[PDB]
Amino acid sequence: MPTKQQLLYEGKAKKIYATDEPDVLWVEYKDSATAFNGEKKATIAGKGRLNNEISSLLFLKLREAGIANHFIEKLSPTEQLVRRVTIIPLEVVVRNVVAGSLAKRIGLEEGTPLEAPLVEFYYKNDDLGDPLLLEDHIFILKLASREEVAALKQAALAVNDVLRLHFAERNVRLIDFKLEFGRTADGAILLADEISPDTCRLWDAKTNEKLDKDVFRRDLGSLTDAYEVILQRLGGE
Amino acid sequence: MPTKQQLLYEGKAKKIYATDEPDVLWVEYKDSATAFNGEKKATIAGKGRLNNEISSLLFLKLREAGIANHFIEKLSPTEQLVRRVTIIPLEVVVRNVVAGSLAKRIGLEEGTPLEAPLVEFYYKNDDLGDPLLLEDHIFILKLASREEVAALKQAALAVNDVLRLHFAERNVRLIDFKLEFGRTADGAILLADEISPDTCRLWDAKTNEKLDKDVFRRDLGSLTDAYEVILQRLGGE
Ligand SMILES: Nc1ncnc2c1ncn2[C@@H]1O[C@H](COP(=O)(O)OP(=O)(O)O)[C@@H](O)[C@H]1O
Ligand SMILES: Nc1ncnc2c1ncn2[C@@H]1O[C@H](COP(=O)(O)OP(=O)(O)O)[C@@H](O)[C@H]1O
Ligand SMILES: [Mg+2]
Ligand SMILES: [Mg+2]
Repeated sequence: MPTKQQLLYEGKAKKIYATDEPDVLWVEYKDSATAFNGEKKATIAGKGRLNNEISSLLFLKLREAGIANHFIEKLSPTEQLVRRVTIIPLEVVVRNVVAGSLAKRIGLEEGTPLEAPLVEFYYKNDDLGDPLLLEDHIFILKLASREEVAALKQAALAVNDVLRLHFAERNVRLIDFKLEFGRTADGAILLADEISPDTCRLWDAKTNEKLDKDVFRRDLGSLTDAYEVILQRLGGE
Repeated sequence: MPTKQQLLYEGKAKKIYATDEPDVLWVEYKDSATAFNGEKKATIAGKGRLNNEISSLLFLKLREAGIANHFIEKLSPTEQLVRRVTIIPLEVVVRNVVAGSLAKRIGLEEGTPLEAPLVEFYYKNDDLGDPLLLEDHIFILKLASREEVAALKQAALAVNDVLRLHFAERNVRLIDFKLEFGRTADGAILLADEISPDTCRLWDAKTNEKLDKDVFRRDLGSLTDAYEVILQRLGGE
């Protein structure tokens, strides 16, 4: 029962519309794919639906698990309603295994194990290439307080506990993932954006087949065929 | 470690080979589909793998739940090892909802509910069209004793309890299914044969989409695409 109103913002993957309710937003997932800081792009038919549906499922699982988030309800195969927040410009990354950009940064082979989950912070500024930030840099930038950063790390690790187990029970290894959080008018914080194969590195527990955006980044095959596997492992739409 | 030996029997869906172990059989699932008492047939690439993998998963779930069965271990994407039994010539059917042949028999629309699961016995004799049998007919034929029939009913309902729930947790409605049981040398009975979309009627809980052999019977689309959904809902191979 909102209704989609004027467009407020259009990013690389989704369109953000305002609704008749001031603190409710209408999110539309596009059938667009991007990689390598936007250097690689393409239209992927059906991608928006897959990510909207998967994101819906994962946020609902988080809600059931007691993890605060902005997801309100799914609206269509490609759209969903969420709580409006003012995003803290940080990409909060959790890595359970060494892979992707981290593997490249330290020169280690993907799959290298970690003693415990690693939390990394990246500046959400595409013009700057979303550079890695030391926590001290966050305070220099005044992006968040020391207590907020500590809370974000705790929140991200809580998300990891829930999702890592959820995926493992479904024969999927949650290698790493990226989260975004936002502030409410009263200063409260809620997990926001998206949680999908675009934002999570997922390997099949048996074959180690890649079922995430790496499929597009490295041209490993059909991106939607891979994402469909995840959707069904999660129980379907 | 048994090794595949001579072919003992080839049915309409699988090939049964003997192994170096007298009480162990080697089952190979074929890429063939049949319907309407063998009146409709076709080769379906990949079907054998899907049924072998799904059957493996379901028998393993049954084993975990404490339900005795002949499944030993999966051998390849299309083959599996099982305990040899002498099959009781009965197709034990459990129906949770009215559909398929039952809907046709009583002239009711598919989907009509039942107060409790219904157990039906069919004579496993394709030359006779696998006719429905009253329990009294079973005794006339001397196929099984009254105590065995009672035990088979209990066993089938126990399988329904476990599988109905397992599928429901994965957004799949187990509409009905057919089982086969066999006797060991000492008179013990084990659930045998197969448990797959070929032998189970499965509807998606949300869309009621048919994800079983009805897809082939009624030409509703790709049979393997439908079966793949079930495989992934169950956690993948
Ligand atoms: N609940 C929310 N309230 C306000 N902004 C949000 C919320 N969740 C996500 N966003 C923002 O909406 C955008 C999502 O689109 P994309 O993810 O397509 O944008 P980018 O392309 O990330 O800017 C991001 O800028 C993200 O920070
Ligand atoms: N564990 C088992 N031991 C011996 N026979 C079995 C066992 N499980 C199934 N069978 C039989 O093997 C055959 C399976 O192939 P299909 O299912 O292709 O045969 P039909 O085509 O049903 O005879 C059936 O006749 C079935 O009754
Ligand atoms: Mg984004
Ligand atoms: Mg058979």
